[PDB]
Amino acid sequence: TGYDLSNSVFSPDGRNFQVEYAVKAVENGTTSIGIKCNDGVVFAVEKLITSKLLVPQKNVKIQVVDRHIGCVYSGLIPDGRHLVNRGREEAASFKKLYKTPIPIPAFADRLGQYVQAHTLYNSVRPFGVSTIFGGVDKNGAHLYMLEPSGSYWGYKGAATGKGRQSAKAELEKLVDHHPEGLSAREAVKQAAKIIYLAHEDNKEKDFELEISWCSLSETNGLHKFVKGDLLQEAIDFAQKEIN
Amino acid sequence: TQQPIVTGTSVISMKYDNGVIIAADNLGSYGSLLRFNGVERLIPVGDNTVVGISGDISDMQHIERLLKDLVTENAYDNPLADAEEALEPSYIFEYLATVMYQRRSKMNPLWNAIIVAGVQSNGDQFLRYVNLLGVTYSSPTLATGFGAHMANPLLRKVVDRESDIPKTTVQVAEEAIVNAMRVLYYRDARSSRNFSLAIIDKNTGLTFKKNLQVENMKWDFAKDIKGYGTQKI
Repeated sequence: TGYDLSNSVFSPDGRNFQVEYAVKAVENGTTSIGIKCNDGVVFAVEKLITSKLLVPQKNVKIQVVDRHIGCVYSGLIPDGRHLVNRGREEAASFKKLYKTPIPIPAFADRLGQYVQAHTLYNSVRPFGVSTIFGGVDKNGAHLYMLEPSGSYWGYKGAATGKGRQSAKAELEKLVDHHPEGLSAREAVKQAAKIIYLAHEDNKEKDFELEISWCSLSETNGLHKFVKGDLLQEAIDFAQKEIN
Repeated sequence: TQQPIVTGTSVISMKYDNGVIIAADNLGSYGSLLRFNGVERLIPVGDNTVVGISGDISDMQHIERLLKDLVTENAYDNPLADAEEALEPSYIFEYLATVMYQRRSKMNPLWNAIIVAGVQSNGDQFLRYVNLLGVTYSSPTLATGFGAHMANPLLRKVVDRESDIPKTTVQVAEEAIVNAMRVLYYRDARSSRNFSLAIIDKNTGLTFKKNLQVENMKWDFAKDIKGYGTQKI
């Protein structure tokens, strides 16, 4: 024993226990999801209202990379911000050299290789976040989810944090019941419902819903936050489905 | 240290009662060769600012990318990026002025003269110049290159001091700019007939006009000019 005390050490299993411990920080965080739709992607997150003293709509969690990529994460919030800052530098150097905005699969590997590098040495700690991200590029819509190990795949729907099992079940129903696909406006409504349903795992404190989206038709392939009437319409739809 | 290769000539501008106007022709010269005839030298930043650039075109394209990247960066973690925390003309200018002076101080300048025209949050007109040396100044009219020598005299007849700005309408100001562009086409050997013009108004916003031409030209008196003194036919 002692194999779990230092990052980058293989245990006799062939496991890196420090990475598995980082996953526990992710499992402890609030719920966040992603839904791939017909011509884009939708992101949503659970924000716990710790106190009445929190200013509504101000502590924004979802982050934009370049102008076409959205990023959301569960776990240690500062570690997520560090990863997005790097993502922004990677997207900038890609656009500087190659002119075109970074494709989503290209961007996914840039984050993936950087997270993976923080499992190679004992002088650094792994990332304590799982990050759901994506957007629209020349080849269409793409949704990804990236783990503390550096592992990532493409997704039809993605979920992480404390309510992930609840969310994953709901996402699996949408995939079965909509093989031809889901619209962007539908995906916003469904994203609200899934966060509300996933809130049963964090049910002590009340919460605030936050949604964003990239869609070729609805946002010209740019990342935007869902605000005002369209946000309230999604909240009302979510409130109706739980009752 | 370098030398400019592909170049753009005059950028001209002025304040009027409710905003600012700026203009520049669509040419990229290669010395005396009038090489590129479709070059846009007015570059808008948001809906409140237009940066007009003369001098080296390779350095202009670099600056264009810096400004494009500045908008991207301002949007990051900024819920008020299209409202109270949007980029202002004054912010865009100071950034460019910092870069210009830093580059001259490393003996590797961006070989340009730049005019930032826009309208601020409070409705105030913004118009300020910066060049390859980092020299900056503001005035009710501003112009680069040949425009300094020929356009400013004409534009100063409309707005000679600060107190003339409220008295000047957008029609009068645009007329003065269009005439100045004609005078430059008569007299600047590295100019073109085709140009772009931009109006930034506090009420009506950003109006960007492409593919304008110098018109109502006087050449008829040329038929009566013969020889260089004694020749009668």
